[PDB]
Amino acid sequence: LKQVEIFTDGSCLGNPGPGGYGAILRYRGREKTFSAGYTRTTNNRMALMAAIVALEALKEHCEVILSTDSQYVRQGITQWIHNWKARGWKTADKKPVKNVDLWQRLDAALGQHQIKWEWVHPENERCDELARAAAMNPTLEDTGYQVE
Repeated sequence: LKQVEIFTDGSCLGNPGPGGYGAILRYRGREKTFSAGYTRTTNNRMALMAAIVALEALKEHCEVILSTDSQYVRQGITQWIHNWKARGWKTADKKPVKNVDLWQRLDAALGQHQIKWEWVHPENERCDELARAAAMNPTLEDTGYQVE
């Protein structure tokens, strides 16, 4: 299957506050760029978005090496995402899980490809800049964010 590399990064001026994401999809040379800024969001939601958008842009089952420094994403993937699904997406108290709208989208995207996560670079530097640039020029509302 096609081999591709994805780089991502989220950024937020507050918690919550204006934020943005930056992601890069690379296929043997070619490179696709993604970024958007939201008026009020969190670094966590932006970190997920960056991964979600790049992955959903894929049009076939791919072998993906996904790089992200978000420890929030790292946890969900290596720990929470498993339990959540085995409970109809609910916390330990049968209560809804935060950012379920994004975690579900990320979970769906993961089921589409064979993902190898790199929890760690010149490539990620651009994403950081795209994300910061988006956070400084928000153009959309992050409806999925539940205030406070």
